[PDB]
Amino acid sequence: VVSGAKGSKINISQVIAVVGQQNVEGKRIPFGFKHRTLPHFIKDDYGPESRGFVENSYLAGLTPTEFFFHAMGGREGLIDTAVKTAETGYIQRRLI
Amino acid sequence: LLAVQKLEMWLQLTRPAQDLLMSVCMNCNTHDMDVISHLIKIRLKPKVLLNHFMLCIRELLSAHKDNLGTTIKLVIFNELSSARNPNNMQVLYTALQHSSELAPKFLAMVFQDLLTNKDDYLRASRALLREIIKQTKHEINFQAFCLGLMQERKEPQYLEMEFKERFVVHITDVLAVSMMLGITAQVKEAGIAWDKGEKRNLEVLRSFQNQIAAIQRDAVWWLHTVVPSISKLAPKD
Amino acid sequence: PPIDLQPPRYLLKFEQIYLSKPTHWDGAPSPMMPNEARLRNLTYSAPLYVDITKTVQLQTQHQKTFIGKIPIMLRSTYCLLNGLTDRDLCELNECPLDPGGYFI
Amino acid sequence: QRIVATLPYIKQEVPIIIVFRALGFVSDRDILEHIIYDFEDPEMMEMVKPSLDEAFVIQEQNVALNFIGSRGAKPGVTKEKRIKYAKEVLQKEMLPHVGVSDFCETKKAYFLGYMVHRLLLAALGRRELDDRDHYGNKRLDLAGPLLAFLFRGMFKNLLKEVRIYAQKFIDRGKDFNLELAIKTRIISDGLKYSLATGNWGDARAGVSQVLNRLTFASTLSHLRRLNSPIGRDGKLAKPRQLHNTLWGMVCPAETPEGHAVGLVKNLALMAYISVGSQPSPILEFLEEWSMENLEEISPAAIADATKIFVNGCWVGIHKDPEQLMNTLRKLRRQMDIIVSEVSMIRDIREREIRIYTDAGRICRPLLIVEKQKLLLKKRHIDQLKEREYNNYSWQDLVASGVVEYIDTLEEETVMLAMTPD
Amino acid sequence: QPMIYICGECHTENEIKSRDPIRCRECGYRIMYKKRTKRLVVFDAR
Amino acid sequence: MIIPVRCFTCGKIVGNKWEAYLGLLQAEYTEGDALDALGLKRYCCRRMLLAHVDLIEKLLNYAPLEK
RNA sequence: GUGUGUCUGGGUGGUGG
Ligand SMILES: [Mg+2]
Ligand SMILES: [Zn+2]
Ligand SMILES: [Zn+2]
Repeated sequence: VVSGAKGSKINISQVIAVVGQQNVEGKRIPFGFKHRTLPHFIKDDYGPESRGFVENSYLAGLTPTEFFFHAMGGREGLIDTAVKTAETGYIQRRLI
Repeated sequence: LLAVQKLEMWLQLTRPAQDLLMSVCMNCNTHDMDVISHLIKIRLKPKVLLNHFMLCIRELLSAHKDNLGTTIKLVIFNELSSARNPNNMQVLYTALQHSSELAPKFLAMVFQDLLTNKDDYLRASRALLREIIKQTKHEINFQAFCLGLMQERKEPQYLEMEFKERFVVHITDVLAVSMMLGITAQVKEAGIAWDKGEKRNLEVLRSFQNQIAAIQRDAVWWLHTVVPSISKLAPKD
Repeated sequence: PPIDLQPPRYLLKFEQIYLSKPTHWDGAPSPMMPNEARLRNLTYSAPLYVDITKTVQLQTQHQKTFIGKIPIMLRSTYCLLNGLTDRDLCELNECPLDPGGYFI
Repeated sequence: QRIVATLPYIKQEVPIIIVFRALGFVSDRDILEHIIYDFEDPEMMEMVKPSLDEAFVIQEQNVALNFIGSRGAKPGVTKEKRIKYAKEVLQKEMLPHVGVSDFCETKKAYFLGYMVHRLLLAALGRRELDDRDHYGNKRLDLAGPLLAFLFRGMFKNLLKEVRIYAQKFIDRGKDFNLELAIKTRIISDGLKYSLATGNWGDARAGVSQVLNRLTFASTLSHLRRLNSPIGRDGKLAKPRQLHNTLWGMVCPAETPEGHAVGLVKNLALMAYISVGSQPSPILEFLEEWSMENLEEISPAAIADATKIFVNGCWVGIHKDPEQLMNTLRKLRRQMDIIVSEVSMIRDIREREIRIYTDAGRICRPLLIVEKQKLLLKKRHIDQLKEREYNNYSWQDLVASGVVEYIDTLEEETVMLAMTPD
Repeated sequence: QPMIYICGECHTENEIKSRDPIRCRECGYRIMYKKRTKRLVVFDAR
Repeated sequence: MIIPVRCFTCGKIVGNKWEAYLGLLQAEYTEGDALDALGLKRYCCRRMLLAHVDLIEKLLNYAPLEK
């Protein structure tokens, strides 16, 4: 990291200390079910574990709820890349 | 079937359930196996049905002979129809434990008739006998059951066909070997103790030896009676 | 719906379906195995039979008439690999670990 | 804020109350009774006012039918055929899941009032807006329904062909060979063509794919794959999102990374799509268990009672739904006339019970917890250890009432434990 | 000239001539396999 | 599908050790103890003889294409 | 005492960066 070759201090923190908060569309995990993120949670649970805060690190191991929430965040990143490519391609073609 | 359903529904009073069980016992005494399969062999899940089965088992102990007949019919239906239920198994345990060599004898006669008639019944019968020996551990004497099965209930009738006669001969040979499966949980524990040490529990060892000797005498009698029973008997076998 | 055409007039009705095991024809019919269909580029299909009434009364029963062939998903109840042991499946040059669930 | 309905096979939109009067409700009180169930509530009764002002022109059934029959695709010039077309539309086209034959207009009116009531509940915010990405609001068309959909049109073509053949031969007054009358090749050719190309009907393409035999994992993934037919080129990124409902049903990781992200999906390990089942045992059992049908009840009795839906068709109501749900769960755990895959959901905040038996529903097994204890005990494991010996299978475990299949809609109302500790 | 095929089932050798129906001589199978060539097969044991 | 003749990493011969390993396992020896008894001390060879799948047996179930 | 023709045109699906 300090050499700047690859990685970031955020990667160090996620690996060692805390993965952090998983976000979907800039906000916390939505209530996909009726007033809860997953069926394992009480209705109207706004706590960290219920809304996507991954307490554990990549070393300790994500709990399965945190695994699912992290999967949702990763899916958001992939979709953003997939649509961004075509949109920027057309913009670049018009620009040139 | 009303007895099991009503007893389970009333389960979570005691007198109405006992009265219904007594009425069922009187009907069973009045008294083929389709009704027994529809009532005794119903596979109801809930613990209220378990309480119903316990009440019916107490009634079956009170009505040992008719309960033995109903359990034999239920075992016949279970073997032939290729299905089983926990409640039917519990009723079979109660009937076997209540009356020694009465429910297993008729049940084994029905099983031998079915085995002579249709295949795919020896493995289920062996598993049922092993489960009964492990769980109930009371009056589970398959030796007397096989001995009664050899000639009493439609034994010439079930071996009319060549394939049926071959199935009957194979079933008789299996029952001659099923004496090991007919030992109860006390005999298995005594075998475990003998494995630990052949001299430990000398009185229990002698009791197990006497019971096994009776079973071996029954098996020898079955083997002796099987040869005149089957004309197509193989000499080497 | 029963189709009806007319003077005289007769009614056509289909009642029962009969789907045999997969076969292949040419000479006599023979059952076709999925390996044979894969190698010989055959459609692993089964014939579909129906019985029809043509009442003009003058009721004529066309028992078990061919109407078409339907493809068969492998390892299903109507495929030829149903309920076979591993030894039998290997003897037919089929993989016992294969899950089926596909058409040929 | 007038309410409007888009009736099928009608070019121009229509007011809802005109459809209600056309169904045979000249009066106004019965219509609003079928829509509004709590007459002491004035708010929903307030917003339904601007609709009612459109009733000035139309009170009689005949003129309502004239309105809803004059705007069809084929123009109607005279009275009687317009009335016939409106009757045919209102009998066969709109809302066939409630009733297609006659003597069902009142049930159709009840369902139409219910859906207008649902719209009004959503408008006031009393009811949450439906989410399009919810997996409970989705059905997976497996091989069964797809081949059935092909076979329906294919058999229709076969009947048309034999009709044309018979009509041609009848003009000469001659009998025929029926085997020669059935050109058997069209069914086989259509099934083979659709299976080979993947083009479904005629519109829909890519349904059938060549099995990917690169490796065993590829074959298993291909067989367990499922595709969302939403537009691949679309800019709306909502259906590609990993929705929360996909938990346990759909793998969160397995997805193509190209342009098909979030649209092509793979089943989870325990996921099992429902195969479908008839709802006749449901309906016959319910009437045996104090389910007061719509045809026999007063319309005011549903103000407090809970609606009961079977496969999306509202049939009757119940006064006390708690014990009904308990006994239905008992029947499902006891393997009676109702099968395991039947979904049993009960909305409690809005008094509704919805029973589903149709195919395409996704569900997974789960253990059952009662009194903070696992119904599964050591005895089941001991029996399962001897599974190859005494043929104690997973089916016995299902029949024992220890496990059950929970649909995505049912998963909404369950309280799920991650683990027994 | 005497082309030899191998039945898929019988594993029998059949003298099938050119433009002939592909039929086994015993079971009448439709699928036949060719015998390994005779020219030379040499691999350096790597 | 068949046991490799040589260990990929170091080159110790493990083509002769598959059947002895199976016999030791049939003798109710722990596979760690079985590997120890076969002299495979380096964990490369232990991986070699431990992770192998005997798929040649499954292939032998099929008929030969010519007899 | 030699030597060029290399099935095009669409559609569908999967994949790699
Ligand atoms: Mg790139
Ligand atoms: Zn041959
Ligand atoms: Zn090595």
